[PDB]
Amino acid sequence: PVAPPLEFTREAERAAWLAGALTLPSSLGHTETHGQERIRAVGALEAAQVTLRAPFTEEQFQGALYAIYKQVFGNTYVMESERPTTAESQLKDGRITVRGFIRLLAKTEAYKSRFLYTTSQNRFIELNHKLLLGRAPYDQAEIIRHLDLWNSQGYDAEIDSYIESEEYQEFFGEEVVPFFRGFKYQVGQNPLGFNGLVRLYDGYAGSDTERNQSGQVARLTDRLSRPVREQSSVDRIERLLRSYTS
Amino acid sequence: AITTQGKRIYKITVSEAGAYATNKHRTGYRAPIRQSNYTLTVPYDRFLPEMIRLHQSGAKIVNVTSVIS
Amino acid sequence: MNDVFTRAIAQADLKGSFLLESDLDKLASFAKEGVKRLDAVAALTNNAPAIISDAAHKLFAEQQELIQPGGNAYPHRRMAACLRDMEIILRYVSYALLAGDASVLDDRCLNGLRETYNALGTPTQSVARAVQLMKDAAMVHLKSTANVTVGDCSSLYSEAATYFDKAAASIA
Amino acid sequence: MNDVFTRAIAQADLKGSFLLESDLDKLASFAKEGVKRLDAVAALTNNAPAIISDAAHKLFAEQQELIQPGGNAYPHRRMAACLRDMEIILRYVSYALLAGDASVLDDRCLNGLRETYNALGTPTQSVARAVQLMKDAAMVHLKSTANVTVGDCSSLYSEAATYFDKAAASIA
Amino acid sequence: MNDVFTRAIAQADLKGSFLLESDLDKLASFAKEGVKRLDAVAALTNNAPAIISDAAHKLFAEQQELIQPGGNAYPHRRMAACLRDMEIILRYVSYALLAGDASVLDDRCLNGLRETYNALGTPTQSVARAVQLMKDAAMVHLKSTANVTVGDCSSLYSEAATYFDKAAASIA
Amino acid sequence: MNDVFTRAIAQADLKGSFLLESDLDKLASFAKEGVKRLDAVAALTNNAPAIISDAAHKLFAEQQELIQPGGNAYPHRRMAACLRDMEIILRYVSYALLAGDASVLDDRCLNGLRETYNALGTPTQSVARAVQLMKDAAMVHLKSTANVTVGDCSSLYSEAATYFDKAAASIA
Amino acid sequence: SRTVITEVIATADSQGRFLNSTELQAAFGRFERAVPAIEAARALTKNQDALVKGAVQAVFKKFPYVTQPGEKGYGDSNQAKCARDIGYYLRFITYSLVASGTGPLDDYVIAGLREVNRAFNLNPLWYIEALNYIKGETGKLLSGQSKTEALLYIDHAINALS
Amino acid sequence: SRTVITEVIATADSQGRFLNSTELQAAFGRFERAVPAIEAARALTKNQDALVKGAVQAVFKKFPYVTQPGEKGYGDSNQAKCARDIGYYLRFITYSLVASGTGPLDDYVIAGLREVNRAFNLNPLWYIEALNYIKGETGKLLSGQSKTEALLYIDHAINALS
Amino acid sequence: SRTVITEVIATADSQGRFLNSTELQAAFGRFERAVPAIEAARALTKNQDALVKGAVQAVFKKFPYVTQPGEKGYGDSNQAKCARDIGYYLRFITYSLVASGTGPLDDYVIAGLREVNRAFNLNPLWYIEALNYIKGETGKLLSGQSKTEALLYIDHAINALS
Ligand SMILES: CCC1=C(C)/C(=C/C2=NC(=C\c3[nH]c(/C=C4\NC(=O)[C@H](C)[C@H]4CC)c(C)c3CCC(=O)O)/C(CCC(=O)O)=C2C)NC1=O
Ligand SMILES: CCC1=C(C)/C(=C/C2=NC(=C\c3[nH]c(/C=C4\NC(=O)[C@H](C)[C@H]4CC)c(C)c3CCC(=O)O)/C(CCC(=O)O)=C2C)NC1=O
Ligand SMILES: CCC1=C(C)/C(=C/C2=NC(=C\c3[nH]c(/C=C4\NC(=O)[C@H](C)[C@H]4CC)c(C)c3CCC(=O)O)/C(CCC(=O)O)=C2C)NC1=O
Ligand SMILES: CCC1=C(C)/C(=C/C2=NC(=C\c3[nH]c(/C=C4\NC(=O)[C@H](C)[C@H]4CC)c(C)c3CCC(=O)O)/C(CCC(=O)O)=C2C)NC1=O
Ligand SMILES: CCC1=C(C)/C(=C/C2=NC(=C\c3[nH]c(/C=C4\NC(=O)[C@H](C)[C@H]4CC)c(C)c3CCC(=O)O)/C(CCC(=O)O)=C2C)NC1=O
Ligand SMILES: CCC1=C(C)/C(=C/C2=NC(=C\c3[nH]c(/C=C4\NC(=O)[C@H](C)[C@H]4CC)c(C)c3CCC(=O)O)/C(CCC(=O)O)=C2C)NC1=O
Ligand SMILES: CCC1=C(C)/C(=C/C2=NC(=C\c3[nH]c(/C=C4\NC(=O)[C@H](C)[C@H]4CC)c(C)c3CCC(=O)O)/C(CCC(=O)O)=C2C)NC1=O
Ligand SMILES: CCC1=C(C)/C(=C/C2=NC(=C\c3[nH]c(/C=C4\NC(=O)[C@H](C)[C@H]4CC)c(C)c3CCC(=O)O)/C(CCC(=O)O)=C2C)NC1=O
Ligand SMILES: CCC1=C(C)/C(=C/C2=NC(=C\c3[nH]c(/C=C4\NC(=O)[C@H](C)[C@H]4CC)c(C)c3CCC(=O)O)/C(CCC(=O)O)=C2C)NC1=O
Ligand SMILES: CCC1=C(C)/C(=C/C2=NC(=C\c3[nH]c(/C=C4\NC(=O)[C@H](C)[C@H]4CC)c(C)c3CCC(=O)O)/C(CCC(=O)O)=C2C)NC1=O
Ligand SMILES: CCC1=C(C)/C(=C/C2=NC(=C\c3[nH]c(/C=C4\NC(=O)[C@H](C)[C@H]4CC)c(C)c3CCC(=O)O)/C(CCC(=O)O)=C2C)NC1=O
Repeated sequence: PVAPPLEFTREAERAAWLAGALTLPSSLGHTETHGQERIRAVGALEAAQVTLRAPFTEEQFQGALYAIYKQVFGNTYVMESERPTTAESQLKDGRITVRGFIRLLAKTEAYKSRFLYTTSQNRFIELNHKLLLGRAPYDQAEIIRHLDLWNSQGYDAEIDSYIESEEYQEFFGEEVVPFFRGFKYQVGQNPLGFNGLVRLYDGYAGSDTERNQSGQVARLTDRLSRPVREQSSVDRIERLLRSYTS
Repeated sequence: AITTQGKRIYKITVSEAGAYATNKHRTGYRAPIRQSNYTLTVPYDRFLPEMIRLHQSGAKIVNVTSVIS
Repeated sequence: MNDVFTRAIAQADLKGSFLLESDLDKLASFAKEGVKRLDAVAALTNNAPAIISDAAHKLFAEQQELIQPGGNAYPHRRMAACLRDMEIILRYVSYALLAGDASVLDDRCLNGLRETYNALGTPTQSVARAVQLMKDAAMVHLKSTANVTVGDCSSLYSEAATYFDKAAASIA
Repeated sequence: MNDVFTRAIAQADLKGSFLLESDLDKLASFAKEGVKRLDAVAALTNNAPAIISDAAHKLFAEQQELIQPGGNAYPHRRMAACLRDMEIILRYVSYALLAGDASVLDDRCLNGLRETYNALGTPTQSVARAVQLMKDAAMVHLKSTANVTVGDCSSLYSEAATYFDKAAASIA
Repeated sequence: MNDVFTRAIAQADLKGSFLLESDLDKLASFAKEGVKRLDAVAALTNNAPAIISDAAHKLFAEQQELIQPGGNAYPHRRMAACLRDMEIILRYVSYALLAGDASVLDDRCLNGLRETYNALGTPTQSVARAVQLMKDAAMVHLKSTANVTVGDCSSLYSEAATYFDKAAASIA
Repeated sequence: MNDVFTRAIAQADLKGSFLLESDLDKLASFAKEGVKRLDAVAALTNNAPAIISDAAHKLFAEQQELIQPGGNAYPHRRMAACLRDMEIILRYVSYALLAGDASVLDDRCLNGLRETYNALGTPTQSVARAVQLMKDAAMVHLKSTANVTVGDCSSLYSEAATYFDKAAASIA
Repeated sequence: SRTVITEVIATADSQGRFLNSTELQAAFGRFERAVPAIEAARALTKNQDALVKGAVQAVFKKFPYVTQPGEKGYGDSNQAKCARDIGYYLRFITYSLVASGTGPLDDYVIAGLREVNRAFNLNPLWYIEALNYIKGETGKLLSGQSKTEALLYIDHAINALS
Repeated sequence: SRTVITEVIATADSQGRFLNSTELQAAFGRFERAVPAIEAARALTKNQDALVKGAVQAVFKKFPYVTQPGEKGYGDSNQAKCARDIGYYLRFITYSLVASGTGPLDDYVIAGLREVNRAFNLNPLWYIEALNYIKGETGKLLSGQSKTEALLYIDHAINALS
Repeated sequence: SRTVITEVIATADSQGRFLNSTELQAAFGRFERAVPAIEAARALTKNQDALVKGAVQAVFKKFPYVTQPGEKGYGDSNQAKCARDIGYYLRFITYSLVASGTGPLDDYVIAGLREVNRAFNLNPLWYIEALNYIKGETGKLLSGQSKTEALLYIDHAINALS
């Protein structure tokens, strides 16, 4: 008669005894309870959403501005000789949303100066994705689409393709400051999206700075390039062989 | 936007009545909720894309005003 | 991505040729066994939670090490990650099944995964074993004969085994 | 980003154990000394502009080459960047002083700092020198007996000194 | 988004003078009863889902036309949204209780809910009945003398009743 | 009979594969830290009379109805058998501690003990209580710092506790 | 993990600023309440075994049908896993007492809770009943302030499951 | 003008969540500090006029050129405006003391302060020296927690000025 | 399996006694002898396929007739499954290295070897000299201390085959 009555003291006792070996410390997890430390994105992920409810008060308007100028421009410093004061004033009463304000900051000459003029179009596309969306581009189709769109319709339309896209509407919307989100698994990505956001985001202290001896070269177009356009390598091989041996 | 067609922006009031509420329920609530009725400003050039976007989402407009001319 | 029809079109075009009659023969075959392929894909779709939970039970049966404190799948925020990885790989295997080529599986899922797991510190052998266990727990739901016409389908089981094997070998 | 409490919690959970009564005593002593810790953090916070200006003056006195042409800190933009960097570093050392642990530094302050400087060409020894000057200027303000009661805070002075040394070592 | 202290300071600025003696006395009295207010806030925040479930059960009990096909809360999602509003308004009432000023509820949502519910076709008198049910359940939970030091909290009871009553009258 | 090495080997062989790098790391760490294990096994071996005597004293000072006439430890033959069983269980715990695996315990002391104790009428609850008392007396002895170098052996304390709990839960 | 200190630092760094007066108010309030909270964690740590055993018993008594064969709670293994889960929950309650915040809870157990309890078919109500028993025993074990804050963390966990 | 309480409300409603133990704990500490804060505010309201006059004399003795014509200070209306501005600063410091948060001070002075100082050519060091005088003299009027918290608020005002 | 630890325990077990000094002496010798053995196992495992290919081709070079048609080595299956057998021997040598005892060899290979070699006509010499090739190859694959261990186990396998 193991335990006829409703009391289970023997079953609970034996469960509590056998649970000792089920909660033994594992091999090691010191560098494993935080894998974000390996991704070096602890600060990016622990940074909460910065919304602006329209009846908001004076304080944290400066907070939202700090978040925006840290996100859109990167950790690059932006001297208040560059802050568009009319745009901030318009955003203050809600004449524009945070989405319209970020549209403006994208279309200012400081953003262009830091990202467009000194870099090729590839690095510009990657930076637009990483700053106004939070994710690395997934495939060369995005790069081709954005490059041709810019070439044919101007920087204005190229940026509007980001700001009024449905991804921006869903993930952030009108009133949420963009944040880096590729560190988590975002629905319908490649494993290259996460790798790309890791590659672009080298550190919390670091930034994507024009004033650098690299010349602000493209970090990722080599990474992003191969997978879509190397299935034809196996044949281009012998085509090159017949070209050489000729 | 530099030319004449660039100016003459428009002011649009947007209602997110049950037609968009059902779509937002099915797709999910991932941005903070907001009151259904609100007004939005839109330039002439961006009018068609944003209007297609808002109707495709499911929200319905009450009326549109012309800010300039 | 490339299913088998667009794949065959690709090898036809890169050599500057039309589609040879033999190619049309194989691909029309693929079309006619398409309904069997649809049945297999539906079997993978509908039994997905069962396959995932069975693979999870087995996997944490052999390696309790993962679920102990300090193990990868411990903190109960990484268990959901484990289960979601299983869901993703099963979903991409069913995608490659319906398409007919591992192009979907090798493009949208596998190219950057082993180094992703190296970056996170996740063991990749455990993910490979999870995919193998998923292959096991998914053949039996795939071979189920209930509520569907009966016929020989050893090609589809061979093919699905190849896709699971390819995903496991990619991650491992 | 872990304070001292969460650090003890994490190295407890690695052992899959409850916090020992020794760790409870340690964290209770920390919570008791938190008044001293808060006063030190406040002394650093209020005197942030004084400390940053004083360190800048000493740095540009002992090292001039930054401000003549070709130097690192020439235009108004680069002087602003230098002052901003020093302010951020002092801010993060105040953060670490409150937390009681250097987690915030390695997580955010120094996460990609040295790489940034070696990229932009900033002399890293100069940044370490500026941090040392902030150390010297900040101990003076921390030891300000005025407006607070008297007690031994030498442990806190040593802790803040170690935080400044850690930032200097990481940057250099 | 202002509490009792901020309202007092607002009137102080509108008259432009300093804060007088009687005003500061009422503010000190309020601060004396701060822990009483915290206990009521804790009761609300702890028992929130229980209060929502009880109010929903009751309201769906006495009135059934919602649950019938064609009813307002008929489809599964629409009544999910009804419970969402349940929780939202109860949370905002807890907020207004902690602050001391109902205006944070008022300006934020009470103005707009009238129009949005008239647009949706939701009948708001039912919303008022729901708020009354919530005030009944929350008053029951706040009556709980168990597990806390005892005292006269009639002011909190009356003030929470006023919050719920005015929210109902506003939505109705 | 088994130990940690042979257990890993058997798992790998049943699977059919060489020992992976991670498992080799685990066994290398085990062998590296096995000197502490030798000290623990010596602490059990050398003090065993003290453990048995203290456990017997406590068991018979709390459960009198064993030593009473008609109690199931009344005469010297039954008391001697009690002490002999206590010593044997402690012996197999020290064995399994040296081996690092509880297979010798489960195969020589525990595979037919509950049935034997039931067939003899001995209250297996009291036997498990005796085992837990021996565990307490032993933990007083494994934490001794005399005659050994200082260090941390929380892992060995947990392991020995789980061996005693295995004996208790497989007798009770 | 979030605490009072960490939340303060996070809000401060989200505005690139220093710790103002309000941040230090919150931080010292935490340093002042960290005496009762550590007392509660010490009490709940002296008594892990009693609370785990009692919680497993209470779960079984309110859910007897899981102990019977053919379902979830049968076996030495699955009841050992029960006692282990209750040890986990109690351990993280003691953590959140020490860290004076719901950081450890929200990080470990409350994050990825519904998905894991859905894919393994575990039930919220089992753990809710175990935690109601732990709340009961905490009432008799802790008196005064420590009791109150321990109950805040315990019913935070309960509402997380519910 | 949000104190600790209202910023708690704002951050809790930001996540669409109720109030857990951390922010209730912070609000608890703030409530318990509302007593010495009210006492310090009463003490400063007792001594408003003496401080306005002491501040104007202190800023004049520190800045002698301001007294001389050709500068802003010369003119009876100008020292009247000086005294009025110092009264504004003292009133807002007392308001922040009562509210236990930098809300009133920050929003009513620091918001757009630098632009005002530039557009009216007011040197900030005048107000900085006045506030240092207020600090030094409150060093004796107040004691204990009231003294240190009032001095912290004054330091916040100065740091925002410089 | 028969190792140092297991043999110690079985000897102290059959005699009905605790583990005295000599037994812990042998255990310590095993524990510190482990590291060279573990390294040898890592090296043999890393260089597994090359070693198997080498041993197979050594079998064929020394026993040239075996691959001629009509007998054992003829045909693809017998070569692939020669590779399988050499892989088995290598795997169990590494198992015996890790366990620092001849347990795995004497259990999974040596016990029952002559009967199954007799019943299948497998000449032992094939395996003896394949193990001789591996014995040689460890000379330039390993070196130092672990070479003696690896040679010792290759050697025991060769002796058991002969
Ligand atoms: C805005 C400044 C800028 C430009 C214009 C630029 C060129 C450029 N050419 C590209 C591809 C290409 N480039 C070429 C052109 C070359 N290939 C053939 O050998 C031609 C004979 C030869 C032309 C002289 C072709 C055909 C592709 C398409 C390859 C593919 O789609 O896989 C790509 C990658 C994706 C794309 O845009 O299609 C870039 C970025 N890079 C820049 O940073
Ligand atoms: C679309 C294709 C795609 C895949 C497949 C993919 C996998 C993937 N799994 C991840 C996390 C994870 N994955 C696992 C699962 C592993 N842990 C255990 O060993 C299990 C045996 C094993 C599961 C099979 C765990 C534990 C994490 C959490 C790692 C961490 O947070 O530190 C992450 C990091 C993002 C996150 O934190 O959620 C990625 C990118 N990503 C993709 O874009
Ligand atoms: C909406 C999606 C969809 C599905 C799911 C579908 C199933 C489907 N399977 C069919 C026949 C079949 N179904 C199967 C599949 C089963 N037989 C094998 O033994 C396995 C148990 C298993 C496949 C692994 C087979 C082999 C046939 C015979 C087709 C042939 O003769 O080539 C048919 C034709 C006659 C009929 O049963 O109605 C349909 C419509 N059709 C659809 O439009
Ligand atoms: C773009 C080139 C450039 C500029 C313009 C610049 C401004 C500048 N002027 C400085 C010093 C100074 N400049 C002055 C000028 C004043 N002295 C008297 O009072 C006059 C009323 C007045 C002169 C019209 C003073 C007093 C300092 C010393 C500041 C100090 O050490 O506190 C300094 C600090 C140390 C230094 O760099 O020499 C800077 C950064 N820095 C640059 O790299
Ligand atoms: C996590 C917080 C954080 C840190 C720590 C940080 C450091 C930092 N300092 C930078 C620039 C700079 N920083 C300095 C500072 C140097 N000047 C003298 O040498 C001094 C010795 C020394 C200051 C101690 C200078 C001169 C630059 C500009 C260099 C250049 O652009 O060429 C930049 C490049 C951003 C830009 O384009 O302006 C970063 C990322 N940034 C951050 O967001
Ligand atoms: C506005 C927010 C706020 C803060 C930050 C604050 C800090 C603070 N400082 C205190 C006194 C104190 N302050 C200090 C620190 C000083 N000892 C000297 O050697 C150093 C110059 C200096 C630190 C580097 C010490 C040692 C005490 C005595 C309290 C104790 O010993 O526990 C006290 C306790 C009152 C007392 O015992 O007299 C508090 C709460 N109070 C507040 O209301
Ligand atoms: C400021 C915070 C806030 C509130 C309070 C709010 C109320 C609100 N509830 C809604 C949905 C709803 N609300 C209800 C509730 C009704 N069902 C019955 O039980 C009652 C008569 C009554 C509640 C007691 C229902 C049925 C819906 C679904 C309507 C639909 O989707 O068509 C909607 C439509 C759009 C949406 O859900 O986002 C609003 C605006 N919205 C907000 O952003
Ligand atoms: C973090 C959240 C928090 C909690 C949970 C909390 C409990 C709490 N309640 C207290 C006293 C008290 N608590 C209450 C409230 C209760 N008494 C009755 O009236 C009602 C059933 C109920 C409120 C409706 C009362 C009346 C006192 C006595 C203090 C006074 O006289 O004002 C105290 C002061 C010290 C003590 O008496 O032990 C604390 C700390 N404080 C907090 O900051
Ligand atoms: C003949 C049988 C035999 C015995 C008896 C033996 C004991 C022994 N214990 C040692 C160290 C040690 N001994 C202990 C164990 C103690 N420290 C812990 O705090 C506890 C107080 C206690 C165990 C619970 C520890 C932790 C070490 C150092 C660990 C290491 O060697 O790396 C050492 C190596 C010397 C050193 O590194 O300091 C030996 C030889 N070895 C043997 O071959
Ligand atoms: C970080 C904190 C943490 C939590 C909260 C946690 C819950 C948890 N308990 C588990 C085991 C389990 N838990 C139960 C249910 C329990 N056993 C029964 O006796 C009771 C009725 C009931 C408790 C009241 C069962 C039956 C299993 C193993 C089999 C299964 O359900 O899949 C598992 C799956 C691990 C495995 O596959 O072995 C999880 C994730 N795990 C964690 O690491
Ligand atoms: C536990 C480890 C283990 C070993 C060692 C082992 C040896 C082994 N080898 C076998 C067959 C065989 N083994 C060989 C080996 C030859 N092939 C080449 O020609 C070489 C000359 C030579 C190898 C050096 C051959 C030819 C056969 C097939 C002979 C037959 O079928 O009768 C068989 C009969 C079962 C079978 O493979 O079908 C066994 C049991 N089996 C085991 O389970």
